[PDB]
Amino acid sequence: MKVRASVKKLCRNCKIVKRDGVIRVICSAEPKHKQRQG
Amino acid sequence: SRVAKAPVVVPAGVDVKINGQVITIKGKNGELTRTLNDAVEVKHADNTLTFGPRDGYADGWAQAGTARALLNSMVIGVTEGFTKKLQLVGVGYRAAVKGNVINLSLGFSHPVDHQLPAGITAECPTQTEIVLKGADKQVIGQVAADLRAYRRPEPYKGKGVRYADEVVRTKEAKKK
Amino acid sequence: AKKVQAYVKLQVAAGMANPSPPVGPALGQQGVNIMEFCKAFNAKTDSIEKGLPIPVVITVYADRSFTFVTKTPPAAVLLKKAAGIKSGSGKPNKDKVGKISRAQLQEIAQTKAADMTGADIEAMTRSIEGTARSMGLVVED
Amino acid sequence: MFTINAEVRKEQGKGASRRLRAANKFPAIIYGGKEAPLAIELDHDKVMNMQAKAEFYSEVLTIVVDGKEIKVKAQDVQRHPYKPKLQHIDFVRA
Amino acid sequence: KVYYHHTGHIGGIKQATFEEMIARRPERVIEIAVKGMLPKGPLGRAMFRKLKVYAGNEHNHAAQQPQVLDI
Amino acid sequence: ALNLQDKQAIVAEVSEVAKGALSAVVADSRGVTVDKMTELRKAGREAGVYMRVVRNTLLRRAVEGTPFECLKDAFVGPTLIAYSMEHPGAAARLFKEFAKANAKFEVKAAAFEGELIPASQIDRLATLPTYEEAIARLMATMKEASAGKLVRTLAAVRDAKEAA
RNA sequence: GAUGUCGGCUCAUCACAUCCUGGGGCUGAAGUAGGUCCCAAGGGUAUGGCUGUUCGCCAUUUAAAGUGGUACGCGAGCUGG
RNA sequence: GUGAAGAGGGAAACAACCCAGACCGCCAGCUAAGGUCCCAAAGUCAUGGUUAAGUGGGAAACGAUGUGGGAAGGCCCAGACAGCCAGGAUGUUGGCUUAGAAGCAGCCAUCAUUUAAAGAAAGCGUAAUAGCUCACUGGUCGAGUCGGCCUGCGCGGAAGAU
Repeated sequence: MKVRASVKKLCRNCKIVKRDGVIRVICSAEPKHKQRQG
Repeated sequence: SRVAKAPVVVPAGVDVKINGQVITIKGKNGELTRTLNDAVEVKHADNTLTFGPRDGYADGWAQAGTARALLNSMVIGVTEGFTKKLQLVGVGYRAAVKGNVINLSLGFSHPVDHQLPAGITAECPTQTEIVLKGADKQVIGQVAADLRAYRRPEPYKGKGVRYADEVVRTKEAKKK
Repeated sequence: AKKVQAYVKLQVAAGMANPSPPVGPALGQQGVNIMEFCKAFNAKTDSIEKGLPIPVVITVYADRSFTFVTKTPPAAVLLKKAAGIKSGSGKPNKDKVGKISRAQLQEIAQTKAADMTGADIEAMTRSIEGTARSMGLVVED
Repeated sequence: MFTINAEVRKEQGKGASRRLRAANKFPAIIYGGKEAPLAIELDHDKVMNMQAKAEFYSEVLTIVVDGKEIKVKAQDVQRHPYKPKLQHIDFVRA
Repeated sequence: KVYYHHTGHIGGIKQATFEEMIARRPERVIEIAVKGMLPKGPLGRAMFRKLKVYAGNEHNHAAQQPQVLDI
Repeated sequence: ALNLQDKQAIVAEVSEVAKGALSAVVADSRGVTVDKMTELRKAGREAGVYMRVVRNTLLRRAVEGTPFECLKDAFVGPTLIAYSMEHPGAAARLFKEFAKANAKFEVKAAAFEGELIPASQIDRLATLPTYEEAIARLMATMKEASAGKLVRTLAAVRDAKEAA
């Protein structure tokens, strides 16, 4: 994971889901997409 | 919201015991099957589970679909039993059950002491093949989930304990 | 997923499925043993000219027993013979390496007729049009 | 397409128009022909979410006020400095 | 909720979660919850010394005949 | 409203052919599988049978706006409907053509000239003698009723009187 | 009617944006190693020279040779270059 | 304007701010700005809406299927939405390239055909061929869902000498 800010959709299975007060990109195509914060 | 609207209509001979918010699902061929609904209010009827809003929460339909899903999963756990056969890829790892204890190796100098929750039981045909038996849909995956703690399907060559849906998918180097 | 598909694709010359490279890897990957396919394809290839690559589309059961439709040579092989061309252009539309009349096309279309599903001998012709277009033959009225 | 209503203006001036906008209502006039301009108040989010279809302006409007109907087309639009929200719209008889 | 202090030593703040403070020596969560509700120096010490909590559910106050109060 | 007409039209379109058919046959697949269907279209143009594959939402709304005979119980579950207004025996032959690379138990029912034809019986309709072979079995039936039955009874009462 | 300086020594202290071990994701990472990379102020955190030297160069240790502030910390502690 | 040339009230209080313009005395009462759970004088105020961040009660770029309401509108039992399953075809393993080169290694075609039906393909994927989800079709499926726009409320961005 990289911490970042602002979440964008990297692949067609990035669901993008809000865990606590930080939005995680979680994808189920590639493990490469895990941006931690939005 | 459509799966919050599902009337469930629980099967014959499943015992669903309602203390208002606390529900206990019992039957044959598994143990320790329960739910505490805290976000949503669940009425049973005779068997038609009906989902709506709980005091001190403002979110709606959101846990009412979960209540449907979680109560019915439990009901389905005691009736037939959801599939029970779990398994792992990678040489020299194992998950051989011996009683209440799961014996495996990780190169460690301590005994790993990986053991089953009281809400499951298990036995093994072979050292890489494990059959976990019970009627709670959460627990069977919670012990799998701990088994997976240092043995996740790796993102390159994919080795690990493999069961059901998992959100690591494996990836390649760029195409040849 | 059963991991089952109807009409799995293969293309191999009628005398060369005895070796594995002319069949390529795909067949093996869906688990049809290459020799067993080679014997079964040889029984149906004798009214077909030898060495002309035949498309063959297989439907497969669970137990990896397989069934096979053998077809008259591609519209692309026939079109190469009729135009006096060895090979297609390698660019569709922009590059010309020949021309085709409708009457040579309607006969290519009848040669495929029992494989072609179309409800008119004109629909069948219509289907092979884009196969001439890809290989640098202009389809002229 | 639209069948809408309007009221004739009770109050005029700057001080008067601002208490309508506090209440999420806004103003208009229907000019053209030989005859007077009919000054009117409208409701703001009645036409804001109609004008989501291009048909509020492309097709004429039925606007009924004290039982008078004359038929109308939209004209030039006044919007707030930094909000798209409608401060005032003009109309012509059609 | 981590109960901030700097008694005198070592780089950093030092801390304790509310959960450590209720599970072990349980008095203190409620103790430093009423502390800040009383005024300055002298009157705030004089208000405080009338209260006791002890550890919890281990009271010795049977003999006085305590008047019950619900909150 | 619908965005498209296809779902509302097809209800009228299916009731139209299916009151009219002299044979139609209602059969099961949930994913009819392409190798067989194309082989059934190829042949279908020889025989003059038409085939539509159609939803139970459409078929239910069809029964509701328009009355249907002897197929409307076979619409339940996943459904193809093949139908002929001409050569009724050929509609039934198409199911013996689909049975060759696929399963023969999948018919729920058929209708044939307003008669319910049950799933087992239709394999027999599909046997379809030619006109010369049809005339020849119509003669076997009349020569049987003529002289075969006649002796059959008189032997069966002669055996029975003979005592042990 | 005044908080009085640099470099260095002594003695320290606090911010973590951690020099390092430690737990862990990604990787165009096979494994190892690295790149990428989040948590974390708890603990340890080298020495001789030349120059008035902050900064420089060199020789060497250390698994390692950090970042910032303190009347440019600290003469009601030490120097007079 | 206020201080300078002003008491007293509030603000964690100052020189200027908000109320206001100290005659002195009165255990009198009201009202202001500012307050009303304890600190500390009064509301844990009533009625309706809404939120999980101590947001509230610290600031921008910026962005997203975080969360709700609303009216106007498309889809909306003639079955949505799109999950789950299953089909995903005919010329065609089109042309070039190659041992094979197949929608998805690369490039050009980017269509036509029986179709109630399956893009010569959006995304994945032994690196590629194979397999896979996907609309559309047929089972499950029997209700909300999506674009525009108004609007309550959220998010990270926002790490320091004590």
